[PDB]
Amino acid sequence: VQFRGGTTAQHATFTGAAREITVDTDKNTVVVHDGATAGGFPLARHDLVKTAFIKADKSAVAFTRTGNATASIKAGTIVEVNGKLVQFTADTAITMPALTAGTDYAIYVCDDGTVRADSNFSAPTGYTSTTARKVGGFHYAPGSNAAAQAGGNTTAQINEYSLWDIKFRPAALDPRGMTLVAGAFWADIYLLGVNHLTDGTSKYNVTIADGSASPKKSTKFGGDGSAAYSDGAWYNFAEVMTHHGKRLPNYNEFQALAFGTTEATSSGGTDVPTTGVNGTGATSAWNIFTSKWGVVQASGCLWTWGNEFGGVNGASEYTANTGGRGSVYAQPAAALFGGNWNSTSNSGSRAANWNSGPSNSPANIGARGVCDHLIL
Amino acid sequence: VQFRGGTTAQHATFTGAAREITVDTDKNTVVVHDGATAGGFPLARHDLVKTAFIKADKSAVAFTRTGNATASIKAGTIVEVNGKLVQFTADTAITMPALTAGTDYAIYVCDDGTVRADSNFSAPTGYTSTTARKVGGFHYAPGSNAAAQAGGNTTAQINEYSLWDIKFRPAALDPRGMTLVAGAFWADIYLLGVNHLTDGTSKYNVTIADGSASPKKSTKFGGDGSAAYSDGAWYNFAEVMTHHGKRLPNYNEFQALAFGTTEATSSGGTDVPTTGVNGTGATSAWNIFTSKWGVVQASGCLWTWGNEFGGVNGASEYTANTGGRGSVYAQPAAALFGGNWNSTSNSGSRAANWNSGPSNSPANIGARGVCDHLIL
Amino acid sequence: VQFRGGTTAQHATFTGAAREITVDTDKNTVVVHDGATAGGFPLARHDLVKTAFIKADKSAVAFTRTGNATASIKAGTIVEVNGKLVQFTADTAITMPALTAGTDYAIYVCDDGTVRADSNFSAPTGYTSTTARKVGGFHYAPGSNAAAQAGGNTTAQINEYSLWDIKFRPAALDPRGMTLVAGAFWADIYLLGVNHLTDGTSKYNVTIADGSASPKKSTKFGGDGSAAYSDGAWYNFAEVMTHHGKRLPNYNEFQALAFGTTEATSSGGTDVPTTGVNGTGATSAWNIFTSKWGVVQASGCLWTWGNEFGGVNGASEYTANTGGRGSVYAQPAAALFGGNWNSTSNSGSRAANWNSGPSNSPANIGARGVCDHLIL
Ligand SMILES: [Mg+2]
Ligand SMILES: [Mg+2]
Ligand SMILES: [Mg+2]
Ligand SMILES: [Mg+2]
Ligand SMILES: [Mg+2]
Repeated sequence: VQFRGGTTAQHATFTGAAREITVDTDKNTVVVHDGATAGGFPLARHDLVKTAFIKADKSAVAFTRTGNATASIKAGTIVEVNGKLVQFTADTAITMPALTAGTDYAIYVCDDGTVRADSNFSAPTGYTSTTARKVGGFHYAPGSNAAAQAGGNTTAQINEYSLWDIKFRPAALDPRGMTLVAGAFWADIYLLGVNHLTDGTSKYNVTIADGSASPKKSTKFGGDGSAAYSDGAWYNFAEVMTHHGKRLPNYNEFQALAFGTTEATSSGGTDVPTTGVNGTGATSAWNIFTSKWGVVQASGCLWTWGNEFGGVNGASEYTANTGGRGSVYAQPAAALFGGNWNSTSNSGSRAANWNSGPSNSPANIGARGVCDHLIL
Repeated sequence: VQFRGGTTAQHATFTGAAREITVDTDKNTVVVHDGATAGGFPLARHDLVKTAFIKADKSAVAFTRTGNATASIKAGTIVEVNGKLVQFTADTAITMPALTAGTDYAIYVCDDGTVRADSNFSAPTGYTSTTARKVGGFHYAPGSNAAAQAGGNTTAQINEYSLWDIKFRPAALDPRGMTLVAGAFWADIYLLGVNHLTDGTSKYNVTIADGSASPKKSTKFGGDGSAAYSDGAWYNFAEVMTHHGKRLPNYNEFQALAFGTTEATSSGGTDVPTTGVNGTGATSAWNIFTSKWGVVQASGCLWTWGNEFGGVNGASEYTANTGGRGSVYAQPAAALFGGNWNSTSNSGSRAANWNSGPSNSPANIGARGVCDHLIL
Repeated sequence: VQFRGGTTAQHATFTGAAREITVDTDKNTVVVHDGATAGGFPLARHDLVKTAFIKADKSAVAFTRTGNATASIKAGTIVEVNGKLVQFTADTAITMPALTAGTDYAIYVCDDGTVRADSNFSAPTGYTSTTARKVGGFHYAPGSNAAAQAGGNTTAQINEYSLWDIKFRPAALDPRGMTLVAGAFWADIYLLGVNHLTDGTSKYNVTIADGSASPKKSTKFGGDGSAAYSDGAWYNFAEVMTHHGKRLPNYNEFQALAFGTTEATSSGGTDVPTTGVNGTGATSAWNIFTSKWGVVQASGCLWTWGNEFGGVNGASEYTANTGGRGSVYAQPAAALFGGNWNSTSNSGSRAANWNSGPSNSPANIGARGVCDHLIL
């Protein structure tokens, strides 16, 4: 059985009968007629609404944490996947793999109507990237978010604030290892690691970048992937954040992201070499410094450079201290936030030092990334 | 009458005839065939294009102010509402309720084809949230925007710059009580009120938050909804803005949002207790300080804290003045913008004081919120 | 031949037979039935998916530079244009006009399946804005981007980083003359010109705005379109940037956008009057200062004002130096970045001077705009 048809040009001056259906052979679609409107009413092909992802609440993430190891996709969520229309009329549980402390997971809605998480960010086990659509993810932290203002524990669990979807997420290209602070912006859960090109900026249980362990040189700014910076200047850490679509925090962002940490308390000892791990000779465990949003080592471990200048100035003469990229005159300090392991009672969510010019490279300054919250 | 149909798998190898219409029984949609392409051309179900909202000009708001109390939705606006395609081929009047000075209104496109405003932000009177779709809103201000640089008047009217829609709006979750400054970013029409949890940050005829009338403690940072901060430090104002998805202005934003105010002039008297209302003993009326964008009390009434540091530093010694959240070293002032009622000829759209550390909490400093402009 | 049909209310209780197709006469669409679900499964009209623009990779631009004067639209790109569905299953060459050094081009997808560029931003030659849909563009630069840190050449060619599309672009309303820096944010290729209202902020071979040649007064802040500012204070440049949906760069942005320039080198001579052109008496050619991203005269030519305050303060005494818009107390310097033609070895991608208050207006300070990267 074939229906009445013709080109779009033939349809343009065609007022059919009421309830007549024809086929536009140029467009390969149906045109409905009403016996009055010339041209009729063409229907949409599926090609145009592929990649459709609709949520009932566009200003909230698509998933809900229901327990330490469990989560659900929300009701009224519709996801086009592999030509199919997969929807969830009620809250539906997400099928989890084995969960391992300090690991990021992707959530997929598959063409068979199921929803599931996986450590693989191309495709979940038993599927391909065609039959399973990556729609979001979360971080499975090594410890809880702070319930009050005394840090958290060492019980691994899903960080509820780390839940992102493809329309509710970090603006940074890579959303992994980040958490949403008070609904306003995202922060890296972990301090920047040396090997941030392969690991991303925010990873559990890696060597922390600082003035004595400089980060890998950005491949977007002359790095080859092996080379590191010679030191931990503000300039270098800032460059690394730009590489990853992030920036260093300002004071408003830092006090927000670090809230929940144990205030006026430092790690103690002689160093904090590693993210999410007790420091060298430390008197407080890493989890003492977990913020309400699951920011790990949020204060009292290492200063983070900040994206703000002020305080003590350098010399009022040109000083070539930018790694060979010009000189500075009356250069103000770049902000340092949080305090370090040796700061005793000066550390906190509002701890700030404005005595270091951006060229300084001590062992006790690293960096934490932040970025804008993106709704699509 | 029933049509030839099968599963998607049966359709995959099926190359029918030209102008053949079949039914995919898995997708419950029509598949047009051309007698050549295997699989055919599946058509889109309506579920995938619910929440459709299309504007002719995506880089501008969907509505136009046509007078003090009237507005239209723009031609070429298509709006899906409860199954129905509602479109406006010409500029169409919005049905208005009684308009009350200093009130925010929501605009709805209803399934009967009408468009109407209402002070209720769930549903207009005579409709529900299902038969009426909130697509935007505006602020009906207590006075005019400034036509030049001498403030405005006291004739209540729609603020054209306060018009927002669901794809042209403040990035902050709550778009109410904000105005678009020079197309670049949004600013709170009103200074922050004490009771901002219930009122939002920007509300007419409320008590202003300052150093001697601290804002309600953010419920995202340890507040219970009843208690206020112990004082009105920069820290607390910045936190309140973060809560609401906003920030304090920088100097570039402040001069823009305040342009149109009466420069080098202050409210006079002894206080400015209330938004959108004359100050206590004021020698200038409140409307003298309305900006071009309809920012009320934009200068010369109360300083706003700013999101920028510099100027005079605190001691080059660790100072525990952050409300118990660490110490600061060589802490630069946080900018103050605009001047207060007591600032005589120092006030204006570029008035700035950089002698106040963030720990200061005076009766003459409050806050005004800003946030990014969001196009979707 | 007419099909069974009725209103939407009649369709509500109607459960048809499997594979039945009726016509909703209110919606003028087809409803597929399955013999169980009441209401059936309505199909979408084409009206709801007009403006459809879909890319395989939504986190990258839709085009690829394939040579100095050639480019292609990417595989998997689907564009609605004038009723048609135009798709490119493989990388498809863009038809180019004559390309002229220092010119912006728009890319159009047309309703005959062709893709083409044109210097005209309303429609390409041989088409209208109805039969040709503007979906992006690029800058054809007067010389290459920097391959390393010695600037670029003077071979006119497409700047790969200046490629934008309608869903991958500067947040600023006008995306022309900008380039994407490290995937993170957009920068003006050229320093701000005097005639920025008609030219945009970023244009080749125009007079550069600075303290001795003030920019046109913004028409959003009291300008008539002919008058220039009384001087080139920070305030005026910041206002111009706000007008165009941009801002001055912070330190993190400046070091990123200028990377690739010839470091510790200045233009020399007595002046740099013009964008993309050798300075007056210059000892280094303009292209020596082209950055990796194709930012022209990125360092060593004129200082840019920055959107950050610190360093040397003005008097701790109210000073009326804001052009009649209030007074400032302890005003910190506004950052200057890059060095100017007379800065010898002090110039570079991290050159900074914090000794000029915002009220200063010398011949060697101009401005460069930046804005956020927008993905839709
Ligand atoms: Mg270390
Ligand atoms: Mg700043
Ligand atoms: Mg008060
Ligand atoms: Mg000049
Ligand atoms: Mg500063």
